[PDB]
Amino acid sequence: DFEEIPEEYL
Amino acid sequence: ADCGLRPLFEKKSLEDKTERELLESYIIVEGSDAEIGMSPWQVMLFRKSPQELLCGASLISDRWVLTAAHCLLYPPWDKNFTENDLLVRIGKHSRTRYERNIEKISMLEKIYIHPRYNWRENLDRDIALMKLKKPVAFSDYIHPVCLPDRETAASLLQAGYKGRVTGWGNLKETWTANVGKGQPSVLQVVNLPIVERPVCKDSTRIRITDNMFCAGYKPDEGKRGDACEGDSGGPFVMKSPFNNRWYQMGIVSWGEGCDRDGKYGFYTHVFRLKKWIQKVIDQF
Ligand SMILES: N=C(N)NCCCC[C@H](NC(=O)[C@@H](Cc1ccc(O)cc1)NC(=O)[C@@H]1CCN1C(=O)[C@@H](CC1CCCCC1)NC(=O)[C@H]1CC[C@@H](CNC(=N)N)CC1)C(N)=O
Repeated sequence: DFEEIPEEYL
Repeated sequence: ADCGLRPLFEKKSLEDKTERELLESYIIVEGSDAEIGMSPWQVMLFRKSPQELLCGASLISDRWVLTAAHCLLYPPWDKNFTENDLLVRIGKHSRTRYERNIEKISMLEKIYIHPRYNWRENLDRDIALMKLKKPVAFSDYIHPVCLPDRETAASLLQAGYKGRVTGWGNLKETWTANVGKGQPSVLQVVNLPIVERPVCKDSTRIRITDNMFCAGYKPDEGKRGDACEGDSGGPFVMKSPFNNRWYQMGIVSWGEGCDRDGKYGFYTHVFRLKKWIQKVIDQF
């Protein structure tokens, strides 16, 4: 359901 | 110092669609779609993996985020999140989309939970602060809400006076998703009336403390609305008619069912815990 955020913050 | 004044509203002297409802009273289930920039202090506590929404929260400065303690620590549900487990998403409107160029994602530096938070019995002192690793940049969608002082709390925390609750929580108490109405596409808002302490107490068997207040409509009032799963940690605000600034009087804490007749939502009394907030911020 949740769109993929940029890996930069993961 | 510039808190409680939204870029897209107070700053340009525009009013949002329901703020007049609150002023008229001065002497999320069944809510509605929030306007853009209507709640610049709204924060989403986000779990790294599996990526999901943990709670609501609020921005009180460029480095501090306020929320409910039970959002981070709740032994009954085996909940005990640590700094790196989370992320704070600010400047959002859509629940699931990554709002490029508008939202800002922050990593947590340190969690501070109230030392006397009662998770064992009644969620007493359900409050927690989060310090961000780096300051967040204010914008049209990102701005801090103000924290109440003794006088402000005294004049606004009265039965009948309405407040505003926002969040991306469920639309209905009864388990539902994107198929039969359950999760909202965008931020939800609802204005609710503060309720008389005796009434709050008579609505439950749980022991109610002075660190909490309850809000919501009575069955006789016809109007509905309440927070729900996914909304905790979120802000309960009020617009001061004295200086036209938004103040966070409460924190979405707990209830017994969502939008139930004869029942009400309970919120953490922010002002009663301000000394603790100050100390933490001043000490760190
Ligand atoms: N994770 C789980 N295992 N279960 C999730 C249960 C969620 C219940 C739901 N809660 C929530 O959505 C959120 C946010 C909120 C705050 C105020 C408000 O007016 C509305 C929502 N907050 C919370 O999760 C906090 C931590 C425990 N919370 C509760 O609501 C408690 C209330 C008390 C718990 C003892 C210590 C003092 C506080 N109840 C619950 O989990 C129960 C929910 C359903 C039952 C009736 N349904 C049933 N099948 N038996 C009544 C109570 C709500 N409003 O009751």
